[PDB]
Amino acid sequence: MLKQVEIFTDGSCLGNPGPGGYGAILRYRGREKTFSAGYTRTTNNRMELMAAIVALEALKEHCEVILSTNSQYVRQGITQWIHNWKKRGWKTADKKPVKNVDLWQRLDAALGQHQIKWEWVKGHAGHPENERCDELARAAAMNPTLEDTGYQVEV
Repeated sequence: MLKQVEIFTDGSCLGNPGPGGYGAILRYRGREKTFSAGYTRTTNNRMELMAAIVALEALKEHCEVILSTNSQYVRQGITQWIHNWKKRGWKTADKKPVKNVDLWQRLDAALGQHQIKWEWVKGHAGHPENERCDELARAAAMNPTLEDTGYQVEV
């Protein structure tokens, strides 16, 4: 029937750095594909971001997307930072790499292909799928397998 691809994300982690994971639910066409993996050393935000990438980077065709997340970080980066950063060569005021550059760029690469619509879940009063993610992500952290090579202590 074609339609609007529905994407759901969430990321979770024990500590910081600590082991963690992410949960993604994508409804491309009529199909539900779930993504989830856990990392050894990583952070909470890295995970939150990582979630929306893997999901977005799974679409080899320009779709009309809708992305629901409770990720304070993704929300802020996307509604207030991401622009201001490029227009400045992705670096802070002290000419240092913005934190999470691997990730924010890797994401923007994806972002700028499709026509995503942002759905920000507040008081948690955001969906039953938004929670499969919480669980999806919370377990993946319970037995991490991947490497969060990209994670840099300080910078």
